Amino acid sequence: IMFLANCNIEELVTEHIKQFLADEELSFSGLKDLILSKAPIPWIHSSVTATLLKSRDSDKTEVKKNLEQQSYKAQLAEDKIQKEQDDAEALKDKKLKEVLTRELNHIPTQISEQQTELRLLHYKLERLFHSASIERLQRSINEREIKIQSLFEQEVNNKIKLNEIEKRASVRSQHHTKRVKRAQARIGYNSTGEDILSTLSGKNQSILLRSIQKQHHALEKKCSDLIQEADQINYPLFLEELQKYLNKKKHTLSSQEVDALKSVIKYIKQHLEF
Repeated sequence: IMFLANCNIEELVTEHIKQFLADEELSFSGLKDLILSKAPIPWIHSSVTATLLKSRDSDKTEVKKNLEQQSYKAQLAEDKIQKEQDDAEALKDKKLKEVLTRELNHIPTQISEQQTELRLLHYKLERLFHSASIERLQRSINEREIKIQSLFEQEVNNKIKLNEIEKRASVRSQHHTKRVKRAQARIGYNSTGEDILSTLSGKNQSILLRSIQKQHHALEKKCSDLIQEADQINYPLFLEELQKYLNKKKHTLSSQEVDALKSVIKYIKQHLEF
């Protein structure tokens, strides 16, 4: 679970004070100055501070992993969706390209056919000079010409649609390249834990980095506050524990040394200023 959020700061400082006072070789003049200092014991505040930093580091590592894992999976899912849609569009365009091309390869034949029939109609009309006979040849001619116009329009339209297919193909090819690059990054990430960012699109890297930045700043602050707290309570706790140490006799101080330290201690304790 979490360290910083679950830190009892008083219990931590106490544990570190006790560990320090486990030293049975502390000296009179050493202890005397520490009492006189009315300040955090520097050795002890250092050790509490290192513990808090390690704890902060552990928290930061953990939440980063949670957020990275969220971003990793979301991008993977996006990429699988885009792949299926690209694949489906590709199949559709493949079929369209075939029909358009099959029609295109037949249009010159149709035009030739229509033109041949149109030529015979002009020949037949020339030979009429009823009508009736004349008017219905005219209508046949008009139909042939519209048909030929339509074929020429059919041709250029199929060519445009073939071009727009090439454009959509190029886009799918680009989408694929990027997916391959992210998939390559996943090989590296899944083996070292590094380079999460190359598995994400630019927009997703952004979302990931903001969530991490917010969390890291927060934990950094929380750690600074815990250090400041531990600083505030260090000295009074040490004085309490030192008294116990001075009564337990697990130490190398003479009876006179002990009494001399108690004199300094009571001087602090009965102080008119603090």
